[PDB]
Amino acid sequence: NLAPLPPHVPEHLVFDFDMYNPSNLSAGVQEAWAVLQESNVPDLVWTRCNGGHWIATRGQLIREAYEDYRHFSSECPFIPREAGEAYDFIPTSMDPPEQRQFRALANQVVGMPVVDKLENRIQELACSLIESLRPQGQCNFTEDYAEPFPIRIFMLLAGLPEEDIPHLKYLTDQMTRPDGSMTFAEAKEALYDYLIPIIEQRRQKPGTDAISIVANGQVNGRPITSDEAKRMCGLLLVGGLDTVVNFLSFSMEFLAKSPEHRQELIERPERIPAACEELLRRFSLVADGRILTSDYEFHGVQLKKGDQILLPQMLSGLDERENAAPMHVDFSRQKVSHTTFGHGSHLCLGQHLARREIIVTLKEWLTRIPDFSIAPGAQIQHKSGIVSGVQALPLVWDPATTKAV
Ligand code: HEM
Ligand SMILES: CC1(C)[C@@H]2CC[C@@]1(C)C(=O)C2
Ligand SMILES: [K+]
Repeated sequence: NLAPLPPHVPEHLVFDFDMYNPSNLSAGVQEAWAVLQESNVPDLVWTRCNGGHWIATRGQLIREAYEDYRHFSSECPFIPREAGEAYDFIPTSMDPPEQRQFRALANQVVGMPVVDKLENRIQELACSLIESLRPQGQCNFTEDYAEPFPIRIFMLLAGLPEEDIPHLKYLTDQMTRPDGSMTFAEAKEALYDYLIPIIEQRRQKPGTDAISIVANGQVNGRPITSDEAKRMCGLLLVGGLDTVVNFLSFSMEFLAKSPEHRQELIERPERIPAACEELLRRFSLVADGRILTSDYEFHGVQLKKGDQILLPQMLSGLDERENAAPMHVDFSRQKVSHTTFGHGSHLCLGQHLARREIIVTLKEWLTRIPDFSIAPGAQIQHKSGIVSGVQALPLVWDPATTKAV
């Protein structure tokens, strides 16, 4: 359904891309979004889909807009507008300087020093899950590893019950890839309703789990409010439950389809961190955006106050102007340019946890299960949204080719 073209938008800038159901999704979600970078598409276009909004298609524009928070506000960061308007997570819905006190508090719970302390725990959980799968000769990778590995690490960090995972994971997905059974507001309210009594319990108490630390943090010379805590904790849960979870599946699908790349890392382990970075570029997966605070001419295009602009983090590293042969995976790529973790003041706080989870997975998977493939005749289906994902990833292998460590 196409929203009527607003009178300020020139007809030659129209390109009706649907971010929740892109036309060429069957080729792969990154491929479907990369259609925006074909020779027929300008660098700044208007889609009539999803209520109508701008899209910037190039790394240069995406970086520029994410630096200019004065014009491009994070107050309404999701499309469609009703989702962006309800969106009140902290720190993302705030801009500088207000945002910074909350970023600093979130860094106490997910920052590099926290991640470094978690090294053995992350290692143990990967090794144990993978060893349990190893002799079986098959798995449903999404449910058998991609979900429980990062999610259980997050639930440990947050001190939340593993039994709550199915419910919380379903709710988070409604905010990024809704199935239509819940509104954005309904899903967010349910997440908040879950967190409210937990936060009340952990406030004015000495817990050192992530929720306790957030709930007892001091911001702006006073205790954080219950409401501020809930808005932060909800965002941490969405990050924990719907980011790495999807990325691992894109990466493992690629490795299943590309034996030469598996061989590269099995036989050259110190290449894994570089490989991680290249996969983060090639299988980038996030796309949110901003709202115009004022009428503004941007690269000759008249943007109106209140217009939404989608600034897909996914697209910068896929841009030929940032990386030659962008769809090729080259673990020896000379400069790996991307904005996979975002750009500007909102740059991902979870990035260190993410990289550790990815690197540990690559090393510990290929050590035990060096040779695997997609189940014969399976068609892998992707799904698109604020965060994109893989519907299912059935893998098979000969257990005789595996190694118990
Ligand atoms: C592959 C993994 C991940 C990717 C690709 C990713 C991507 C991103 C992106 C693109 C942004 C900026 C969004 C914007 O500017 O509107 C962001 C912000 C953020 N991420 Fe990550 N993320 C990942 C993992 C995580 C994890 C594991 C957590 C927490 C456990 C997390 C927590 C956050 C938080 C709290 C912000 C908000 C920062 C702010 O607004 O100041 N992320 N992430
Ligand atoms: C865009 C994001 C990946 C970033 C962290 C979780 C997410 C869905 C947000 O709402 C901000
Ligand atoms: K909002």
